[PDB]
Amino acid sequence: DLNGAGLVASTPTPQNDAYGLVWAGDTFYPPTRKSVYDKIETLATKSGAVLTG
Amino acid sequence: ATANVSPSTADNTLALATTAYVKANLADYATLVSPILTGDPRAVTTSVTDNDTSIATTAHVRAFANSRLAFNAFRGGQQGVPSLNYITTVCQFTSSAVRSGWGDNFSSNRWLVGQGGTYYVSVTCRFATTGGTPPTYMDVLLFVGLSPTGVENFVIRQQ
Amino acid sequence: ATANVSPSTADNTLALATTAYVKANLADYATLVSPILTGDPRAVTTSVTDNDTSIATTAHVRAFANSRLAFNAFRGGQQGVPSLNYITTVCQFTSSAVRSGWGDNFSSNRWLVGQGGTYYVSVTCRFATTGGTPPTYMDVLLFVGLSPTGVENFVIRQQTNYPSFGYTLTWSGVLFFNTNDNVYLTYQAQAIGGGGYAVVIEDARFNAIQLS
Amino acid sequence: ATANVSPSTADNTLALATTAYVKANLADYATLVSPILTGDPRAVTTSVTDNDTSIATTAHVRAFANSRLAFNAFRGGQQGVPSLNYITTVCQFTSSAVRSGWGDNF
Amino acid sequence: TNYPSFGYTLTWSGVLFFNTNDNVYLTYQAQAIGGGGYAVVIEDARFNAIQLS
Amino acid sequence: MATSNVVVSRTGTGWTVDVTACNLLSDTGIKDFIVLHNAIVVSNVTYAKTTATT
Repeated sequence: DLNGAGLVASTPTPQNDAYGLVWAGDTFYPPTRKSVYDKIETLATKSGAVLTG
Repeated sequence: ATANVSPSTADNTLALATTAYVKANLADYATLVSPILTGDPRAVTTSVTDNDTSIATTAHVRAFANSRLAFNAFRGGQQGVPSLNYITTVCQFTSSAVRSGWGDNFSSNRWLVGQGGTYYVSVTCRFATTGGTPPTYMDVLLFVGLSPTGVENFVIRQQ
Repeated sequence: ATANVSPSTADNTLALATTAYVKANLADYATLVSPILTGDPRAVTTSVTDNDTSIATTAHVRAFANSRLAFNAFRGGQQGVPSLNYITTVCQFTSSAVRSGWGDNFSSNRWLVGQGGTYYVSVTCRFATTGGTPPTYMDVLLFVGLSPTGVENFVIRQQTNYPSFGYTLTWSGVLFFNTNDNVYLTYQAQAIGGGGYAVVIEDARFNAIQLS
Repeated sequence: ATANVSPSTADNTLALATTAYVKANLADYATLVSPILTGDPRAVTTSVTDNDTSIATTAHVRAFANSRLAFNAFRGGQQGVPSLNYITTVCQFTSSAVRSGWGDNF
Repeated sequence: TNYPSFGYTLTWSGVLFFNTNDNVYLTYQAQAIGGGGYAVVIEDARFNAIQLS
Repeated sequence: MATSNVVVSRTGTGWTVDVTACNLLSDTGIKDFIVLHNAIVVSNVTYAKTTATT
């Protein structure tokens, strides 16, 4: 706890942003869990999907 | 001061090693402080983005020198302007290349810069007229911008 | 040939060491000649100007490749051309930056070369006409000089029929320079036609990339 | 486990060496796995065209960086255009320089 | 240009791709309209390459 | 028990170290310390331990 258990290497920072055009050509950044959750909550399921609209 | 006859420096047996023997064997090995590496010294080649006190190999140096080209954008072919009268218009591109691992990206019309810094930018494009009666005069302004209507760096105007 | 049972390679006590033990311990250390380093070896980062057989690190390579830009100077705004009729005039600049540690310098109108050699130089200057009746003809000569009136390396001259809207002269190419050389950007202007006008220089950019 | 008094590290005599002496002497030498060189380490400067895991020196880096100029050619004076009518003509040159060691020629 | 008595200078800089052992040539095409008794001349020729890959 | 790295700037050889903040084990035989010279890990065998605090 005082010194440490390892050295975490530098990683590209995830961007919250929003699902859309900017996600089409990004081979360097990982999506944020919040954005992935925001986009996937508007998707129908394979079994027992309650479609609306 | 218990002593023994010094064995040969090549001895690899159970015979008792002497201090002079140990020093003679150590004289063949590189010290931590200012070693003189001869022959063909080799190490692990690091990533092109490595920026620390690790030894850089010749392959790493060549790769880093190669990755100096951030991006290249080449449009062959033709496209007509959507509107005249000094309306800022983005020129799209057809083919391109980007350096790998540095985060630079380039889509059909824009370059996402991987790392901020000093960049040597080169631009070239030809304007002509197709169809009808050619106009008697044409004035042209070229800009590199940070937005669809970016006017941050106006570079060349020709008539 | 006195002998003893070889202690373990981890032994670090008063036990007598054997030649086999010595070889076993030394087997994990690098030679002077042709050592194959494994893992994450580290070395000192020397000066950017260092040019000897010492090992160069990744940071050293990064710094050396970043210090290829000898100098870069930019002037925005308009400066009035003091004289027409192909009279040599030195371009003055408002902002400038130079690489550090090589002795390169940049004054208000001139570049002091810190390291002589091959340089890739690009020059861009915009000439326009303000006020009065614009000239019917505008001609511009550009030189890279070793003196304020120097004409040593002509680069480009251009003509236009509409100096009212202004136009830019751009060029890039390879030049040779020596140590402590004084490099100036010089221009000549000749306008025919119109009246009550003033010729102005703007968007001036002057930069060098060292090649050898 | 025969034992003897540990000799000094600086000793280079016929006295029997101990494991403690061996370890103390080895503490001053670089390991084969992840060493940290200190001071002014030197290595051999390889060929400018070398592209392997060989150690790159400062001189090698300088050579590779200033060898990026493949060639440069300049012609002074006037050359007459042989023909009009969009006939392609090769421009001649009077002076030229190329990098040496890569097979480049002008 | 409309005033060739002074002439005009064509300059350009950009990236190209070449293969090993290729023969690279600098070529030009020139057109003159009007006048008489003149000779077209090319001068101050500079042609160089900086390797990027 | 809570520990703390003891950093002291010294020159030479043949000197003592106060490691009361390190809270080392009372057992003298157990050399449960690591020496860091100029922020690089070095061998700790040269540092003989006499007292748990010195």
